[PDB]
Amino acid sequence: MVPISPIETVPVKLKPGMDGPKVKQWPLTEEKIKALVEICTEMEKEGKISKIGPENPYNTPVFAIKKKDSTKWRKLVDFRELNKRTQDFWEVQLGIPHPAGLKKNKSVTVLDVGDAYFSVPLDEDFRKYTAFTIPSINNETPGIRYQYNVLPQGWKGSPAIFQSSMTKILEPFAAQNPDIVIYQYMDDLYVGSDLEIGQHRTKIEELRQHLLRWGLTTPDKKHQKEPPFLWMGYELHPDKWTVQPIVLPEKDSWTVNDIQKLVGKLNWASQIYPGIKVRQLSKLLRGTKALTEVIPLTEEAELELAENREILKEPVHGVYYDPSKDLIAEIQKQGQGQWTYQIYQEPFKNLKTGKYARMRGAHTNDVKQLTEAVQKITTESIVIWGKTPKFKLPIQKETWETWWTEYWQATWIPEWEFVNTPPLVKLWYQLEKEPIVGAETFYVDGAANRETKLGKAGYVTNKGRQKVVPLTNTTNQKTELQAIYLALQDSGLEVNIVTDSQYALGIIQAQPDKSESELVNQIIEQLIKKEKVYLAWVPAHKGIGGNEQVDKLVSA
Amino acid sequence: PIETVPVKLKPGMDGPKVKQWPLTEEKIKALVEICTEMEKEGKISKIGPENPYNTPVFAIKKKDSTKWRKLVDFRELNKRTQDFWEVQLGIPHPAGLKKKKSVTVLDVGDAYFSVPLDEDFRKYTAFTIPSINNETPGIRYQYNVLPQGWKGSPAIFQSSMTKILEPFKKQNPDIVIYQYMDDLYVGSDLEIGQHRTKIEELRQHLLRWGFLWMGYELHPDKWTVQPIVLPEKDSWTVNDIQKLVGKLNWASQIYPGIKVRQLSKLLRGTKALTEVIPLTEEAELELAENREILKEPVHGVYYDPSKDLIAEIQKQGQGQWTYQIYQEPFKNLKTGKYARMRGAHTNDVKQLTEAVQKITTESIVIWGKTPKFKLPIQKETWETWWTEYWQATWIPEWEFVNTPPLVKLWYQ
Ligand SMILES: Cc1cc(/C=C/C#N)cc(C)c1Oc1nc(NC2CCN(Cc3ccc(S(N)(=O)=O)cc3)CC2)nc2ccsc12
Ligand SMILES: [Mg+2]
Repeated sequence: MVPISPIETVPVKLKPGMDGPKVKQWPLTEEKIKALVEICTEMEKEGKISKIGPENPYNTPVFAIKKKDSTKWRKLVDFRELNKRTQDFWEVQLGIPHPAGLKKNKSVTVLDVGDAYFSVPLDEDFRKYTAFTIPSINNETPGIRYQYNVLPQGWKGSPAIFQSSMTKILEPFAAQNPDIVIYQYMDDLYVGSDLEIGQHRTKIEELRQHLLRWGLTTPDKKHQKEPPFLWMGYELHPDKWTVQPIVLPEKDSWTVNDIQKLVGKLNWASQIYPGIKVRQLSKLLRGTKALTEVIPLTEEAELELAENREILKEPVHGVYYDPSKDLIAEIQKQGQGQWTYQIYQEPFKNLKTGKYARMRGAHTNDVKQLTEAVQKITTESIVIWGKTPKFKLPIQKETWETWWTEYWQATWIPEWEFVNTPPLVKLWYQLEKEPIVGAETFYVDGAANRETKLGKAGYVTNKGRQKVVPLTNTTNQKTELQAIYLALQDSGLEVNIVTDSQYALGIIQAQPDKSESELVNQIIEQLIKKEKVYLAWVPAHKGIGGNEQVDKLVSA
Repeated sequence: PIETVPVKLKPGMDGPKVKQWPLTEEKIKALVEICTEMEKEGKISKIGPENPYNTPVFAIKKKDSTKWRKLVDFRELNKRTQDFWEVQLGIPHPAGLKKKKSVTVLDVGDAYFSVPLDEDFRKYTAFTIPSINNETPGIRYQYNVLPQGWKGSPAIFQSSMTKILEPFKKQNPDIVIYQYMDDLYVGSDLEIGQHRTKIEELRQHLLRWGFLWMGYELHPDKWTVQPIVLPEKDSWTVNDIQKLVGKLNWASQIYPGIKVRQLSKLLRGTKALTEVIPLTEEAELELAENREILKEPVHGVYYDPSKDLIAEIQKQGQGQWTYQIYQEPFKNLKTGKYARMRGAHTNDVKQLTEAVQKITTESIVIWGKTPKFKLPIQKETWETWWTEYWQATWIPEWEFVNTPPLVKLWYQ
C-alpha cells in the first residue's frame, strides 16, 4: 500500500434556522426498484454511499430513468429540496476566459478527472442530510436507506467544492511549473504549454505523479479531440480563435422569438466580426412578452440585416495575445447611437472586436457616447488583458480639448491619438461666454394653461421685433423651448437670448447634439446654423425689463 | 492581546457579497506579494468555498510613496457591522481640533495587526485577489486580525490607544489628538519646528509601544463659510444687472431681507444686453443694503449629528473647484474653493478625486465623519478611474449629478 494524502474536507452547513429535507419517497415499479438496488449496491461497494439505520429522519426522493437506445436504467436523486436548505458557497466558476486574452500554447493534453471527483469526501457532519430510500418490493419490508460519502451530483455544493479541491491540489504544481497552463472544465482537465512535445509529455507525467499523492488516477480523455476545441461557443485553434459558425436563418415570417435569437447570434458574432449592428433589429422588441407575435421588419431592419449578412458571409478569426507587443483599440461611429471597435496588436490582426450602443436618454451627444465607449473598452481590456489599451479615436485633439475644458462635468479619457476615419466626432455648436456686441437681444417666454393645455410662446427684442404664437396641447416646459426656437428662427447669425426657464437652460447647457424631443432637435438644428449665440438666464416675475414684457404677452 | 472582543453584524443582516472589480496586472501582482507576506505573518489566511462573502480590494500608493499598498473597500461591511459603543458611550468629537493652527495626520493603521479578530466574525472580512481574464479562480483570504479600514478596528483598539498616548497626553495637555479609522490627527498651536518635533516625538513614543514615518499637515484656522460677494463696478451693463439680480435672488433663499426691486427697476424696457445702465441712488442704496446683509452669518445653521453631511462640488475651470458642505439646503456649514491641484493639470478626474479626499479630510476634522458627495461626473467615468488616484484609507459615499446646476454661476 502506498500511503495517500486525504483530500481536505470542506465544512458545510444548512442555511440558518433550516432543517434538512424530509421529502416522501415516491412509489416505484418493481422493475425500477430492482435496477436501483443493483446500482446502489455497486455505488456502496465503491464507497460513494453507505447504508444507514432508521434513526435518520431526513429523506430525498430517488427515481429511475432510461435512454432511447441506451438500454440500462439510471438512478436520479432529486436534491432540489436539500439545495434550497443548503448554505450559499463561493461559486468559483461563473466567468470564463475570453479567447483573445489567452496566450499560445502549442501543446495541450486533456486529462479525465471524473474519477478523481469521487475522492472528494463530503463533510461527515452533513452526510445525514443526503439520505434517500429505495422502496422495497411490494412495500413488504423496510426500504433500503442510504446516505452519501462523496459529493452528490445535483447537490448545490458539489461543483464549487470539487473545483476548489482540485485547485488546492494543483496549486503547488502550477506554482513550480510556470511554463504550463491548467484549466478545468467539468470532468476535463486541460494542461497546456509551449514546450516541445517531449518535454510536454514529461510535464504531464510529472503532473500524474503529483496527483497520485492523493490517490488520483487521471488517464487521457476518451476520443482525444482534434482541433479546434468546441468550447463555450468558440472555436479554439492552436494559433487562432473564432466563434462557431454564425448562420443567419432565411425567413419570410419573423416573430419576437426569431428576432431575439437573431440579435443573440449577432451579439455573439460582434466579438470578432467587425461592424455588426443590432439597433434596428432590437427596436422591434421594445416591449412585448408574447414571443410568437410575428413582428414585420421595417425597411431599416431589412437593411441592417442585409448589412450583417454581408459581414457574416465569410469566416473571420482573432489572434491570441502577445504580452511583448502593444495593445491598441480603434473606435468608429456607425450612426444612430452605435459604435464599433477593434482591439489589436499588429495592424489587420484583431485580437477581438466589439460594439457599443447609446444609453437610453432624452438627450446626448457624440462626444459623451464616445467617452462612454472608451470607458467600456477600458474595463473590458482590463478584464481580458490586465491593462488599458492605447486608443485611436475619430475625434480631433483640439475638439477634445475644447470639450473637456468647457464642459461642466469632470471628464477623462486615457492615452489616445486621433485617427482620421470619417465620420469624425465634432462639437456642433458652442455658446458664447459673454453677450455679443451689436447682436439683437431676444427676450423669450412661454406659458401654458395646465387644464386646457393652451399655451403661448414668443419674444420681444431691443429693436422692437416681436412675436407671439398661440399653441395647443402644450405645457409650460414645451412653450419655454418653443420661445427659444422662435428667437433662433427669427434672428440673424449672431443673437443674444434671455430666458427665465431653468428647464430650458438645463437642457441646452448639457450640450446635446440629438434628442428624443423633435423640438429640442429643431433647436439644435438652429444653433448649428448660428455664428454666435449667447444664452442668458434671469429669474421670472422680478420685473426685469424685456422679460416682464414678454411674460405678460404669453400669460394670456 | 490574546483575548478577542466579540463582534456581530446588525440584526437580520448577512455579510457583504460585493463583486471584486477588475484590476490591472501590476496591481494584481502587487496584491499577491503583499498578501503572501501578510499570510506568512498570520494576518490573513486562505479560505474555502464554504465562505460566500466578499469585499473588494485594490492597490494604491500613499502621498508621495513608491511602495504599493493594499486598500480594502469595507464600505458594505461597515454599514452591516453593529454600531459600536466601544469603551464608553462615545468619544465627544473634539471641537477644538478644527481650531488648532496646525493639524498633522499620522497613519497608525499598522497597530491594528497586533490585535486578533473574533474568530466567528473573520469570515465576513473575506476578499479576493482576482485573476486576469478569469483564467484562474481568485485568491481567497480572510482576516485574522483587526483590518485597516473596518469600522470595528478603531473601536476595539480604542482601549489600547488611549493608554499608548496617555504619557504623551500627560506632558502635552494643550495638544489635541483625535483618531478617525486608521489615522491620528494631532493639533497644536506652535510653530512647525516645535510642532514637527512634537510630532516626531509622538511617533518615536509610538515606536517604543510597538509607525510609517509619514504625515500630513492641515491648517483648520481658515475653514469657514465663504461670504457671498457682489461686484463693485463703475459701469453696469444690462447683462451685469441681470446677473446681479439673479445672484441676489438666489441669495434671498439663504438670507432674509435681500431686495431686488430697485435694481430691477433699472432695466425698465427691452434693452440691448451690452447697453450701459447708470445706477440710480435707490438702486445703489439697495445694493449697499444687500452687501450689508451678506456680511453677516446665515440664520439658524447648526450641525445635527443624526443627519448626513452632504458635499457638493462644482468644476469652475482652470483647475478650480468650489464646494459646499451642508445638511439642509441653503444652510451651508462650510464652503470653500480649490485651485491648481497637484499633479493633474490635464486630468479632471484626478483633480476631482483629490478634491473629494481633501473635503473628506476637512469633514473628519470638523465633525468626525465623512459627507455624502454629489459629484459632477458621469457614473461610468468616475467608477472606471477614481481608484487610480485614491490615496486615503477611508472611502466616502457618493452620487452623481447629471443636470448642470445653475448654482455653479453663483459660487463663481
Ligand atoms: C488550456 C485550456 C483549454 C481549453 C479548452 C476547452 C475545450 N474544449 C480552455 C481553456 C480556457 C484553457 O486554458 C488556458 N488556455 C490558454 N491558452 C490556449 C490553449 C489552447 N490553444 C488552443 C489549442 C492549442 C493547441 C492544440 S493541439 N495542437 O494540442 O491540438 C489545440 C487547441 C489556444 C491558447 N492559456 C491559459 C492561461 C491560463 S488558463 C489557459
Ligand atoms: Mg413667464
